[PDB]
Amino acid sequence: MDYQEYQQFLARINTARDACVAKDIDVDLLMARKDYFGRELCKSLNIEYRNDVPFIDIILDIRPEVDPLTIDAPHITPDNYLYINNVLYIIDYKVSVSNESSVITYDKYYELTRDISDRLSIPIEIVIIRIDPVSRDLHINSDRFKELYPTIVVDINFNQFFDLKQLLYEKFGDDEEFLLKVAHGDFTLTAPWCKTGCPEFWKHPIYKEFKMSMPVPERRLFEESVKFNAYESERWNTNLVKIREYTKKDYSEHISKSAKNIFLASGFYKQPNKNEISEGWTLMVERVQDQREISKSLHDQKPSIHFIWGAHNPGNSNNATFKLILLSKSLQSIKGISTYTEAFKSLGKMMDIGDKAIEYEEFCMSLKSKARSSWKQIMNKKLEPKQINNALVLWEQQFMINNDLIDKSEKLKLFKNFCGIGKHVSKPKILDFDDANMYLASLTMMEQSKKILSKSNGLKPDNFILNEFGSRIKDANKETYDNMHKIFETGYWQCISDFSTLMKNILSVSQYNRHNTFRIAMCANNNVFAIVFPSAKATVVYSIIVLHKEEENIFNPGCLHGTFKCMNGYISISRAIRLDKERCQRIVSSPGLFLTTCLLFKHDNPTLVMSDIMNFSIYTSLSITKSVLSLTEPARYMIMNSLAISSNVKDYIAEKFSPYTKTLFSVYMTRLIKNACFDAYDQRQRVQLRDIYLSDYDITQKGIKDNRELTSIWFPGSVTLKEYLTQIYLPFYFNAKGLHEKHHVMVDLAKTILEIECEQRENIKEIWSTNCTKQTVNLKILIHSLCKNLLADTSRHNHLRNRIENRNNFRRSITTISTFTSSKSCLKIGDFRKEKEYEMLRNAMPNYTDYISTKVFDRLYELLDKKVLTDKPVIEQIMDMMIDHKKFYFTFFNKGQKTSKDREIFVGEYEAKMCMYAVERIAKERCKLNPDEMISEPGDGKLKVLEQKSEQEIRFLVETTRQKNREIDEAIEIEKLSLGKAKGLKMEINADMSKWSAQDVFYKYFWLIALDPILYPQEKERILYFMCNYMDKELILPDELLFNLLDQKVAYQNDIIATMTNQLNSNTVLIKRNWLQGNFNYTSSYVHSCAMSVYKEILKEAITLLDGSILVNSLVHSDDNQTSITIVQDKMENDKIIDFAMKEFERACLTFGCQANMKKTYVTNCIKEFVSLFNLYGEPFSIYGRFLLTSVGDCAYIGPYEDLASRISSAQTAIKHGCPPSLAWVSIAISHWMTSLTYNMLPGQSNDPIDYFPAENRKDIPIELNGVLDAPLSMISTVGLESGNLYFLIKLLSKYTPVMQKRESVVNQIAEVKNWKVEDLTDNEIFRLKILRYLVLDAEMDPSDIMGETSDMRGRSILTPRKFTTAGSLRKLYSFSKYQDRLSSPGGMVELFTYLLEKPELLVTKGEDMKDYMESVIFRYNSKRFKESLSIQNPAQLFIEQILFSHKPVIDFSGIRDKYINLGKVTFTEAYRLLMRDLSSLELTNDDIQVIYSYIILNDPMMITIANTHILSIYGSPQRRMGMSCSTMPEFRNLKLIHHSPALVLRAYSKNNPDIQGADPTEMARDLVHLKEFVENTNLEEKMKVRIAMNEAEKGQRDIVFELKEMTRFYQVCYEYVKSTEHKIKVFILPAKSYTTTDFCSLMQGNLIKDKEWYTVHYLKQILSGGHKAIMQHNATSEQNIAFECFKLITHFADSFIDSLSRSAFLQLIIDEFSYKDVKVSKLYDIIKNGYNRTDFIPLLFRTGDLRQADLDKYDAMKILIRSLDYLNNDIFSLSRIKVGLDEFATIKKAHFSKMVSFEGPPIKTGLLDLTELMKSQDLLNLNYDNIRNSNLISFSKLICCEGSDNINDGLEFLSDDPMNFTEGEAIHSTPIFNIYYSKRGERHMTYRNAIKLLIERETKIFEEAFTFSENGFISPENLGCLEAVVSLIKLLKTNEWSTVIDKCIHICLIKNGMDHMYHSFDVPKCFINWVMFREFINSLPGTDIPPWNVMTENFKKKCIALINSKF
RNA sequence: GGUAGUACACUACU
RNA sequence: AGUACACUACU
RNA sequence: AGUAGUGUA
Ligand SMILES: [Mg+2]
Ligand SMILES: [Zn+2]
Repeated sequence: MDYQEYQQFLARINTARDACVAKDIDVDLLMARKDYFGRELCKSLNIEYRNDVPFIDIILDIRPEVDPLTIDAPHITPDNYLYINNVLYIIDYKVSVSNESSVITYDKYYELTRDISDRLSIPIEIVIIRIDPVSRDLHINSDRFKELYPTIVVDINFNQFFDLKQLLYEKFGDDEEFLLKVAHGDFTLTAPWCKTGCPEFWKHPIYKEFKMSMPVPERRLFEESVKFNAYESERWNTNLVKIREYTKKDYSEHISKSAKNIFLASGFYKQPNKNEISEGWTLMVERVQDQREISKSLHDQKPSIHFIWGAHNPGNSNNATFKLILLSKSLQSIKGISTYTEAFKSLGKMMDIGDKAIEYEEFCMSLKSKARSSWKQIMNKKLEPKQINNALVLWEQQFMINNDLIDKSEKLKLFKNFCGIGKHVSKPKILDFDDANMYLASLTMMEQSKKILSKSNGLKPDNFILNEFGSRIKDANKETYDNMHKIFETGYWQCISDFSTLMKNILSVSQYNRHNTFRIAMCANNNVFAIVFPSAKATVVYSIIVLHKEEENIFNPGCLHGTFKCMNGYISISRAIRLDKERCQRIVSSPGLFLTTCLLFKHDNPTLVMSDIMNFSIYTSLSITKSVLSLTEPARYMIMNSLAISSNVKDYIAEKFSPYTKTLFSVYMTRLIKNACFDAYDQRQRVQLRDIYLSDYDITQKGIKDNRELTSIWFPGSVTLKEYLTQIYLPFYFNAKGLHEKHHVMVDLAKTILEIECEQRENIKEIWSTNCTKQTVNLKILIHSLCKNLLADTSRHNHLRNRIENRNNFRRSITTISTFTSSKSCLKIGDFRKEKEYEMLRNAMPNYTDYISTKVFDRLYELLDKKVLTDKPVIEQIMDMMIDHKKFYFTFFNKGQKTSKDREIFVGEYEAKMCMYAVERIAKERCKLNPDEMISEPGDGKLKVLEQKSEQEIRFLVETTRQKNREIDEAIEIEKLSLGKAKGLKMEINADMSKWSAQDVFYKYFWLIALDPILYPQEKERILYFMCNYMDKELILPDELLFNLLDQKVAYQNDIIATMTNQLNSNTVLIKRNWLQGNFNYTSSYVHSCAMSVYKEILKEAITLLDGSILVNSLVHSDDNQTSITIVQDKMENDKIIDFAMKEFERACLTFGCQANMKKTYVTNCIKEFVSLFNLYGEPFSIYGRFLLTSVGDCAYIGPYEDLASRISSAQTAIKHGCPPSLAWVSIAISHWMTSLTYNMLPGQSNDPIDYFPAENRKDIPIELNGVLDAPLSMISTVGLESGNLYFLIKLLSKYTPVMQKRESVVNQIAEVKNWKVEDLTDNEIFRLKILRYLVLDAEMDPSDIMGETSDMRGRSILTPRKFTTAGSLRKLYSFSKYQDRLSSPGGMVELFTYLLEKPELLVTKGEDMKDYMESVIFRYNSKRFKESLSIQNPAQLFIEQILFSHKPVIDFSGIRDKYINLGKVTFTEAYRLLMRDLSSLELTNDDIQVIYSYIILNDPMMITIANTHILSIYGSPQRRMGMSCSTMPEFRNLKLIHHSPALVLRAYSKNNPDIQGADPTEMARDLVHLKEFVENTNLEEKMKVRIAMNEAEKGQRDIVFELKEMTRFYQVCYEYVKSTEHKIKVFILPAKSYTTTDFCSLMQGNLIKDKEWYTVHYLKQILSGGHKAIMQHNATSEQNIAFECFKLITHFADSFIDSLSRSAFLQLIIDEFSYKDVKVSKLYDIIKNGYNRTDFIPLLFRTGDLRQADLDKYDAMKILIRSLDYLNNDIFSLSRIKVGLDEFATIKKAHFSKMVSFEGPPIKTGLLDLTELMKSQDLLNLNYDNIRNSNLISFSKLICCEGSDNINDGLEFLSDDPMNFTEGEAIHSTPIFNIYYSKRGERHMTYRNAIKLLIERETKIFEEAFTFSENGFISPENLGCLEAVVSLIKLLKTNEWSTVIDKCIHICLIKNGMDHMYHSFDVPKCFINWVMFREFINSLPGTDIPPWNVMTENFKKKCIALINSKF
């Protein structure tokens, strides 16, 4: 941890050049890690630190009286010992990831100490403390030791040692001897998976083709390699080395040629520019005109928004019946003649209620009351229309189509030519997007929309989002709050809210619409209506009707049918719209999308116009068509390529960009993109980089400058680069998934697949070539690279085969693998004609391969039941299937993604799944070792990897450039020399691969299989036979696609499908070279990595020819490549290098069969983009807008709480990806609004709970009771929706704890709960506490409990609606048929249930046996929810059903009442009322409050830590986020009590045998003991037994299913208790790098409070608590950390800012009276003295005496006499630094000065400076000399306490005169130009005192000339009289900080001028209490306009005038 | 020409 | 209604 | 363990 020791290790690594000493380096590194952990553990435990203390020594120490030689002490050396309570504990520190060494050392030490334990009559305990370096989880075996130490708070980081190990291994990676020397064990191969290999593989036609393709020597080499057995051979790498040596000549020749190409390359690469963009645009428009039908008519446009809107009418009433009457009258009174005017008038007559409004209301109310009285739908009773006036009414807003009221001809005209009901190869018609008239029409449309919608609403901006989240959003960003207020005031919000409400009403009324009825939908607007036409994927037909007084005052986005005159104005009818419920639901959610988009685009940008942003967002948010889809996604490639250094944007536009402009908005956005391309080319040079700050240990202040110089894209303004990237990339997420149509997408996907297959069949005939032919692989280079990479990878780890089998469950059963037991679909081949009934297709097409789709688990059940599969180890069965399954069949379906063209998705059969599983797991485990591979990297860690690569490339650039240009810089401190100096080049190739799986040479994987060392020859033969049979796979065409292709009746021109299928005579097509998408990810990625390694070699050699330095980092996921190249050379310009690098990148991709997408491949100098993730310049960046937009996404629609928890997930992910707090809060508000809208809980609505509960606002109601979340954003991110209860409890603590403990730790504050008075609690608090006590917890719980259930062990759902829903067909499931047979079997259920009781662990864990699996599969069918999931369900239909059933009795209140002490289903409102009634009778007591606190907070260490962070937080100096970084969330529960896996522990507990398969005998015993203790102390077994007994007695018969359910919850709780370290991968973008839990919490809290700036957070006490997950914590930690921080801060502050002489007196004075963090510093000093950590404060102790020479001896042991020390420190006056020897220096570690604000004490008055305020000073404590000398007199005036000082020179004497540090910045001279700033030791003239002197002189001169009221000067007697007047004035009035700072500044000026005597003699002038003339004088004050004091003097005068006027 | 089972949401500062 | 890589919810 | 959702390729 020590930085000097880190430097020492770095020097050892750098200077080392022998692999024999690198082992010494690594061993020393491991010892340093162990000793560091031991020292930190001893500090935490507060025990004296020892290492390898002799056992005889410890025996003598514990028993000095006994004579030595009484017994031979064992030679073992314990790390440390501890003797308390007559028990000796032998402690051993271990820093390992495993327990093998721990257990063997435990056994050895125990055996060797038994004899001494018996003799000396002392029990000896062997305690092994083990820490896991990668996840800091502590493991302790001795429970007695853990009893001694209840809280162990070891919080340390091992990242430094990992970095050194990585540096050593990368330096000596090329040395195979070093790898062998550091290898663990030898090369070991497990037992062969198969006993025999395929003999028919050699006869396979595919193998014959491959063999004939290869030349003869390669055929021989392939046969030898596949027939090679590593275990039999003397060396495993015998054949690998032979092949590598054979191919070395060709490999070296290829590398040398490719390197020689650098000279032949010119400087001209594919630069994007305006000419290329224009030519590409011309080619694109030509291609689009050829492929489409271009229309120049505006009347051919399609609706941009399927809606028309008009402002409301304040004069008219908003009652529903009045609106209906008004609509009927307006429809009837249409004047004029038109096509449908008579139909509209007839409809208005049909809906004419007349004057019988009361009768209509009564009829509708009676119907609704009848409907709502039943949980189920009312059946068998027919609704009969009632005639009211001329209206035949069936329901509210439902009317008959009366044949008498409408002519038949008019009715058919309307229904067919208008609504399309009863209605009934050319090119798709699209508008001309390049036509000037068409673009002018689009501009006119957008201008009209802006004009109509920019006006004010005229109504209150009050709404749910604002009311419930305005405070949070305002505190986060007042500007965001103001933007929201403006948005809600404008008319865009009213229009989109009206459209959403109206569309929800349309969806509600369309469910029960009949064929002869039409519905009327109404919204809050009294002028906007909807008429829903009859309808039967369900569709909705609606027409929007708008009433407006003035014509042309309507908002028409190309949806209007016509505007007609009526009574009292005009009526406008929109054209009929037919939409899918999926698009309708998006429209309903659209307000959230609109608000999110507007706030994202406007955030932190004053140069943008909110009107323009909303004008764009209203169209993108409501876009539900493919027209905008065709533009959003290609825009990324177009604009990003244009900004790039090298890109083929011209070819991209010409060949791929295909705008689909069916709408005027699409035309407008096409023009926007076109302009943005040229602008992006023009403005690529305005990107600038921040000044890098390098500390040589970490990088801070890195990235890209924030200057708004780039032009905005979609709307006028200026943006930063980050905002520009957001504007480029966010629009892709405006698209909607599932917009495609199955018919067309199946046709296109089949066409693409068959076209690729046909092209491969015809054109592609060569497999191996040397000239980089398309779809061809260079054989020699491939083989050589594969050999090299395989050698390196398998040399890295010696047990690769064992690791594969262990991690992939190869040795375990088939039923224990998730991918083989899932509910995903799989293909089944065979005769299934009966189930499928299709008949016509079967008869008409002979060669039809019959197939059916089934679930994976069902297929596994079938194969197990038919004995095709067994429960033997899975790998043996997999290889058996590799031989048996000769024919592979696949089918495909469309993904339905959000891109313009859908993606084909392939489904395979079970045997193919298993074979590919084996191959892919082998490839995966070899990819894990390779650093370049990125699929093996867990998700979201790729951001951290990108950051690390960028940081090391920055460091390499700086170091290499400085090292090379040292000579030139020395010569400078010449222009000709500067010309010839070396320059740095940085290159980022963000690349894409074209047709990764479609066009790939599958033969290159044969070599990967054959050259693999870890496989046996028989395994290789079987796998190669599988691959050969895979290359003969057949694609089964889908039945629906075949149906449509057979129902055409007109022959297609060139039907590729018919050609490939023999004129539709077969449904199967043979696919050979296209390994199917997604099946061979790891293998393809490995070969991609090998290709990039060859590229790296080529680049390194080529740069070697240039005598330069290069660093190449390549990241490869599957087909997405991120290659960054850093070059520092001087021979040639950068253009030649860029051209050469790009040409060789393309050539290297083509060499290995890959093909880079040059259209989508672009080169940048700074920006990295690997997988939707960006690294701007060392600084991580991500588009969190996608997570922000997914806040309104679909959910399970289970209930109000379940729905909310799903969307808070998206909010939290957005927070993790860098979303600012205000936008995160907006997303949370939108999620709450969406849920409340779904369940009709919005304010004022029926299910709104605010009235029924004692709460002022919905923040007071619990989430489970339908409140809104109220908690800090850091809490929401960390604990995740438990934050509601946590925040409520913390607020209760902060409100009711006594003042003495108010600033104590959470455990102490909870211990003080017994003193609470329950009578003082408010009604809301009482209600919430009762809810927590009785609804969340159990009545049996007692405050005396020591262990209890954690919040993760219990659910939170209370009010969940129930639905009467049919299960579905489920006919095709063989397992379901077996389950039905078993159910119909006599009593089979009792046996199956009995088996599940006998093996209860099967309920929660996977079974390890076929019988166990088959029983579980049969059992799951009992649960209704599983069957519902099995049936396909539409989320759109579920959402509408939840809306409709909101008033029906759905809540089962019996279950809720069963929760507390001791009917029919109930509605939401009645449930609220009943819950309040039930809770009224219950009582609450201090005992109950203690139970709540103990069971909610004291259980979880994470909950305790979060509560401590909230209570004890101190917020420091604000600062702008300069350089961000990634940091993963650490583990909050470090202590581990269970070692074994939870499944194994549960299996052992179900039985009583600690000895289980795969379970360590003795290790499982303690886990079983712990689990039994947990069960007994929580009384789970007793509670379950009592519950089942009571239920059995109540029912009268044994409810066996109830017993199963009880066992399920019991084992669920047991599983949650015994769950081990999950170690989730959760990374965060944070202002700084965090290493420990406290650092992470500080960074989270400081980052998630304000949008503008982030704060430094330190904690008053120690936040972390040492405890276990389910054990109560009643012990708080010590204050030693506070003492350490205090005295480190004190020593270093005194050294830095105090003169050498005054330092000791300063220390003594501050020790005597001051206090740190509410703790007296004398007490902290006593803690340090009377403690076992005194070697960290040797200089501090020396200055205060102490030492006693024991500390010096201990320090020497860590590596010196007292008098020698005293003599040596004669010249040194440093409090923090002392010299024990002539060169040895004992020092105290530094602490950040931001914590100095925690010191409180009496003033330290010396000279005129009061040092207390200096410690409290914020500006003047900075270490940099420049920053100190450049501070202001406003800050400096705080330190002035003169009381009669004459000279500032003697006043400032009490300041440090040692040299300070200053930041010197230098340029780098690289193609991306940037400056690095590094602090360096300054010379003598720059000291703290000198900086203060310069500050004083400059600022006082400025202030003097600012306040020379008289012309003579500052010292003139008249000016002095004016100063006397002003000081008397300010003394006479109330003190203000303006007055104080002005007084201090004038005082310091007078001290400089030596006017102090009169200053202290200032009094009221004799000419002056005439307040009138004081006012006259101050109003006559000649205030100057000097800029710093201009605002200051005016404010001071104004405040004085206001105060003196308020006085009178 | 005839036929076309199918119980309910919003109801608002507008 | 697929492979993989995750994350978060509910039972 | 099952189910749902989201992001990624
Ligand atoms: Mg890419
Ligand atoms: Zn003074």
